[PDB]
Amino acid sequence: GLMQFTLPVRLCKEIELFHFDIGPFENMWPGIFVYMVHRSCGTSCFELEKLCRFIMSVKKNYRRVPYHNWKHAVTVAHCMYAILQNNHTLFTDLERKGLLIACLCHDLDHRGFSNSYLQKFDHPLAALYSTSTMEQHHFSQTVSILQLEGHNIFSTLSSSEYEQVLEIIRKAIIATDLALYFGNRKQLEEMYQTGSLNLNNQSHRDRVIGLMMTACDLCSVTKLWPVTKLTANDIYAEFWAEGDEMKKLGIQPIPMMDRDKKDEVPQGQLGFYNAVAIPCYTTLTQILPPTEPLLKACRDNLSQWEKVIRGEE
Ligand SMILES: Cc1cnc(C[S@@](=O)c2nc3ccc4ncsc4c3[nH]2)c(C)c1OC(C)C
Ligand SMILES: [Mg+2]
Ligand SMILES: [Zn+2]
Repeated sequence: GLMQFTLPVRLCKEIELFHFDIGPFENMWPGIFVYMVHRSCGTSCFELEKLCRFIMSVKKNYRRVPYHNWKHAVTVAHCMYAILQNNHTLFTDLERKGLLIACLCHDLDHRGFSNSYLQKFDHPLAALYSTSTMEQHHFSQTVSILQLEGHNIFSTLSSSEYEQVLEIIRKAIIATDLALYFGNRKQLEEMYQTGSLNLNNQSHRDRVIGLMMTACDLCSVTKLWPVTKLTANDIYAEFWAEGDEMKKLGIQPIPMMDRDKKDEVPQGQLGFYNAVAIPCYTTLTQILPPTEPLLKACRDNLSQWEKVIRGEE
């Protein structure tokens, strides 16, 4: 109860910033997450024995893939922590509890392959879940881990609070299906511009939580340039392996996944920042003004990718 987690001074300071990198020491990531839960939620939100056993089961159910791994889970949870801390009064106690856990769990048991590859492969998960295939798997895995003896971190919530937090987590994890992001941001863009956006409207909150999840999930593009660039290597290592597996099924992959088109990466990154990243953090910065540093970081990184094309790096 009186047991805080405490980080070294550089981490204590930098963890509060949107662009914090969690570092290469895996054995500190659990404590970094607990630290974030304690400051974001309170030292009473979770029984420490049950939270620590939840964190270690979640870690075990992430695989050794180049990008969609345990480090990504903790990184995405840190971005969410930064959003919640800079927007203190806007979120309920249940939402703060649920969203950090949703981020930690959002890619549980990822295999390093897109929904599209599962469908073309004819993977069993694609028969069980026709859309948001991996994302429904991730939520399924989250529920399974919550139901292990000793792993129910939500046990001290009332019946209705428990149903509300699982519903927050489910929507939050489904929203990380990027195929749903485009329509979600268009709607939010319309509602903000016509003035109809209303954070007391549950269907509006859902949409805003949806965009926060996309923003945390894409946060690789909001780091300092050297983190952004080195993370892109891991992203393309998964994508190119998937492209290799498409070719094995006798399907030419899209250029994004074809390692034979490495050359076009800088131009592909431009389209991505223009089509997805910038619109995302722009609409988020309109709805949640204190998240502006993410939009500034993203634009800085667009400019770094522009310089790569121009041969300046
Ligand atoms: C953070 C991040 C960084 N990079 C990417 C890849 S996106 O930049 C991209 N789009 C294209 C289109 C054509 C193309 N030809 C050769 S590489 C390449 C591309 N890379 C994604 C998808 C990303 O987000 C995924 C995690 C969804
Ligand atoms: Mg995912
Ligand atoms: Zn993710």
